[PDB]
Amino acid sequence: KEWLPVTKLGRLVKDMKIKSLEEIYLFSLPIKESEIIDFCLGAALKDEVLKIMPVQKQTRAGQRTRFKAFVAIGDYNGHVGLGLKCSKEVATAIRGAIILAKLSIVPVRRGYWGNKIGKPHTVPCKVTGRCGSVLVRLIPAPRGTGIVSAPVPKKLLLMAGIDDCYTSARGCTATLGNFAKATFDAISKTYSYLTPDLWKETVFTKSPYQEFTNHLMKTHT
Amino acid sequence: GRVRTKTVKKAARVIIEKYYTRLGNDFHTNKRVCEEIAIIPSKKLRNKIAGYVTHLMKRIQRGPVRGISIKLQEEERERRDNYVPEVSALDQEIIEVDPDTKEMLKLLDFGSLSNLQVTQPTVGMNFKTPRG
Amino acid sequence: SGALDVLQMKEEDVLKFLAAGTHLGGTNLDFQMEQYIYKRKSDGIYIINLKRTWEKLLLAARAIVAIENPADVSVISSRNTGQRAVLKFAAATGATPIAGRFTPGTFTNQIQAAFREPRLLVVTDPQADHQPLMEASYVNLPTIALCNTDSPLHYVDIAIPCNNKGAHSVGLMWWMLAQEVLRMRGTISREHPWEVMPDLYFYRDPEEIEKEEQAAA
Amino acid sequence: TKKRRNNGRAKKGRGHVQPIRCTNCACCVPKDKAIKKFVIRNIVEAAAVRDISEVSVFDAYVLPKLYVKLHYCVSCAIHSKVVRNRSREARKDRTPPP
Amino acid sequence: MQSNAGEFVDLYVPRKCSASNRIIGAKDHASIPMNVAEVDKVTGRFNGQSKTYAICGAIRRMGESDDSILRLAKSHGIVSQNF
Amino acid sequence: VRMNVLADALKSINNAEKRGKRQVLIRPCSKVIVRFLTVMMKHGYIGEFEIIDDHRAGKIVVNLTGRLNKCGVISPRFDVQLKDLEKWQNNLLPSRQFGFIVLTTSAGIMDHEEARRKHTGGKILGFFF
Amino acid sequence: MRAKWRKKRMRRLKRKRRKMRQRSK
Amino acid sequence: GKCRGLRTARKLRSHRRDQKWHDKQYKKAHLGTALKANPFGGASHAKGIVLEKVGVEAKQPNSAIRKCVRV
RNA sequence: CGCAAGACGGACCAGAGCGAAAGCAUUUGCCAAGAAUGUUUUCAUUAAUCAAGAACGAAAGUCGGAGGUUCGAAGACGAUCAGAUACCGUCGUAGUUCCGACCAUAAACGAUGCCGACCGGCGAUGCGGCGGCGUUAUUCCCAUGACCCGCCGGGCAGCUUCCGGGAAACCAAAGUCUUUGGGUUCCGGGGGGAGUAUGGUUGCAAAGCUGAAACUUAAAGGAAUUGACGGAAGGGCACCACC
Repeated sequence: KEWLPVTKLGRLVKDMKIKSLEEIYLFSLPIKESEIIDFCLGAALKDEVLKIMPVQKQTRAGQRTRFKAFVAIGDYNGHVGLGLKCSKEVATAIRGAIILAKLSIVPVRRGYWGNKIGKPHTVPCKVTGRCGSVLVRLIPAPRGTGIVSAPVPKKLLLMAGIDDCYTSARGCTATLGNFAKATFDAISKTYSYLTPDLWKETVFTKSPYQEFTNHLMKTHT
Repeated sequence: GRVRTKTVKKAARVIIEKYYTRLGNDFHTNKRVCEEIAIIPSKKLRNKIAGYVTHLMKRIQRGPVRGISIKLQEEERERRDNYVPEVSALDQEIIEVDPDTKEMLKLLDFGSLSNLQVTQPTVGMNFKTPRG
Repeated sequence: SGALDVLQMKEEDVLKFLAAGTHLGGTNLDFQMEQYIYKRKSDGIYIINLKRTWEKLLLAARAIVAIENPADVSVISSRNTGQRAVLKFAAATGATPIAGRFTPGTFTNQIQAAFREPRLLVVTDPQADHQPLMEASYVNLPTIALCNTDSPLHYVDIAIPCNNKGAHSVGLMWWMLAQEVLRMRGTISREHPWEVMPDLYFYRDPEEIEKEEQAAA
Repeated sequence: TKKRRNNGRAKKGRGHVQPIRCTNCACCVPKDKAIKKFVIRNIVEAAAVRDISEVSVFDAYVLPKLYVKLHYCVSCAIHSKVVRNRSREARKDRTPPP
Repeated sequence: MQSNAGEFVDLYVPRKCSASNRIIGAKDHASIPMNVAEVDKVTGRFNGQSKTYAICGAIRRMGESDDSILRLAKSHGIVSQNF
Repeated sequence: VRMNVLADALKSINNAEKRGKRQVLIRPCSKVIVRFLTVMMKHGYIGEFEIIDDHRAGKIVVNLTGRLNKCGVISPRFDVQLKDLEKWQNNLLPSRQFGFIVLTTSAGIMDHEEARRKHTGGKILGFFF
Repeated sequence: MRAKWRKKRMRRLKRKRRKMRQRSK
Repeated sequence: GKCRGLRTARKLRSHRRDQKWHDKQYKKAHLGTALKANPFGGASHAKGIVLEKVGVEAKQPNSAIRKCVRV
């Protein structure tokens, strides 16, 4: 139950000294410890397995049937991840995919349809995201519209915290691998889209590695 | 037939890493070292370990071995920390300077120095290895 | 670095550059490296512009001094010509060396024991050290490179145009780079030229080690 | 699928080329297409250059060579092991092997 | 980023490339806020203050990160104007 | 051949954004291009430009920022009413927050939010967001 | 069946239909 | 579309009108050949006379007698 | 050794050129044509793409005349085989060759319409131009050629790469695409039925162009992957392999 961390970032996350993962996302640091997301988004974070997909390689004599598990993750205001783990038993594939969802969680940017009143409820602009042939357009909807989409990206957008949203998917959407990553690529490009609101310059604040280097030289070997 | 397996060669590269001070050239002395400084559950495998130990130990009497990193190879880095030559190869008073390298220094502050020899260009400009 | 006569191209350093052959570059030119070369000679040698060689090494020497822990500068060479030079620069500056055999996945794999996580890299050649430049693209690692006239600027952030092919023009460009970084921390004053001789930073040919004993018998 | 970037041949801006009759077969292979060997060779291989020089009239008379250009089709180059099935990467190598 | 009260609402304002003006993605791991030292006018030493640049992932793998540093440092007066 | 001079000149400065050129050159100069770029400049998606006179069609070097996501052209020039201006801006632009369809009106070349103010429809030029 | 000979067997078969329409015309 | 000219309405309309015949379900409901050879002639139900009861053999792996009626 | 014939134009010969494509290779003469480059010439929008309409269009095939060396559908025979009316061998008809009319099709392929713009690098080559030490021939100097260092324009290509794209293979185009619009022509809509039936039209004919339906069927198909197999190429090993 300890998690004695390995990476340089994971050390400060144990110390209760880096108090936001928005400070991690600002400097584009690779989260490669499972318990960084388990730390911040601990008690809110909901896991749902999209599909168990039994893959086969034809070998010398008989098939080896491995099990691919697509885990959608996210607290219901800002953060989402889509992890895939292929394993020989399903209960380790389900277990391993929940970890791989967390390492690759993003914050969703959320903006407004027309009037700018209250909290944001929708996608800030129109964003496309794709892998394979599956193209998933996200479209900003007015308040109380709901996620007007397939069951699957709704499961990732109900986890994103985006309440109201339109979609226009195009491709072999039957394949849940390409379809879940397309809609995930879309909600990752929400914060990587330069709106005219964000022309105001980046003030370069200090990196979590730059400041507490004096801590990094006294706490461990 | 006699090719040392990884369970022989890894006991060979950890015993020398830790207990280099205790070992020697003689097999029968460091056959007996391996009893005190290791728990080897076989009579035979101990000799397999202690055999290739003495092979590697005769190599560390010479120079650097690949998969070993000890306190004495640290001392070589400390010994080779302190090499001192005679006044340098870079402090000559005849230094070969091309007219085109005389031209670029003339656009710098250091146009004409005390200790350079300017040359004439190598006409007959053939510098490409032909095709085929 | 600019319009400070304290950090201006010194007179005793140009006479090192001409003897070492740092100006005396390669036979082919990379399109990314046109800005750092004055003129192409006859017999195909690109004359590397020795101010713009100097100027780039100052900004490189700045970014090393802007690291508060002087140990998480990962200083890497794979080829013999700068295996010693990096291992001495690591002692001088206090930086971390990997001199020969850069294991792929050192910066990227956690469970590997050789998992150092640096803050700035210094590269002897972007091709010889192609591998450190790509593991610098997975974890946020800026890059100093000892660039050549033909060597590429793929994943390098502060290029230093030098003759890193030549034997005595690698250590001479580790000498400028070891000195400059040490002065700005407040160790070496610009009063006295540095105690360390620039000939320490040279990889010695084992042919010329079995020769030096015979020569100096 | 398109296995080669060229069409296993050496026309790029022609439209048409003259056909060659193969040496092993009499196949009609395009000239640029055909596998070609300019075979330069001594009249004897190794064991007979000893004795034919011994019973020669002239003192150290160098013997004539045999300059013939062979044209193999794809089927008769791979059967006689002139060319060979390289790996999907190593096909690209247009380097004549030493 | 305001609401209709004027209060800042979005959960983080991401960084932006100093060279190309393109905002760095939350997982663009080839993007790096390189810190350049500051020198005392006549002492010739690290002041303790720095010059901080962001160059996004696409520029490093384009091979233009060091042309941009050479141009940006010139505007901050680090590299000599003449050069 | 070159049949839409405004189409080439906006594609030429769209490729420079996606690549990351600090400034961009466009070969022929319609007044429509300058009138397009002034609407881009007053909204401030691009920096200042200077036209380059040769006794021909003019050349223009536009100083780019990295603000412009896409610079579009709608060929053919669809004649648009005020009722239909909503349909054009609700599919062609990203949101109801930012992005500007500039379309030529009898009150001169101007953006869509101003065409709602001035109360004048006209022929669609292109867009930028 | 090769698509070249399938064609050839349609060409003979059509030839036989012009042959047998002429018996009525 | 391909041709986008502002005065290309009759081509863009007429090209679709021709290429819509290449749609299978259009040509089933716009040539009267299907409506001719529809055994009901466009009815949802039809009354007929049972003249023989015929047991139809089920097709692929399903081996069974499908008890049909000729009407 | 001579001779007569009709073909063909090796090696030189290339990821070289030209031509709209098909195609095009002995010497010279002749007759028109053409791009690229050069241009401080001239006209001043004359242009792009194109239903209909047309020119050309490998091979085979058709008609007539001439010619028939080689090769060689059909065909004769000898083998091979259970059979071979096939491959293999020797012959040989049409043809292959030319002249004048026909035919209009090819995996006629880069399986990639044409015109335009923009977006990386790299080393070559082909044609013209421009400029630069020196080497070389005309020696008795200039200017030309040959090389040698580059540059520009145009062309055929090549390598490279997180340009980006795409199902991928691959592609500086197949890129500039849900951030969806430069112009324009043809064209496809699950597999079959079927390029069939039918009607027109073309042709001496063979056949071309246009061209459905009833019905039938739950898949056919693309790129890639793992295996099994090969009368594919290797690299091993073993007295249940040989030597």
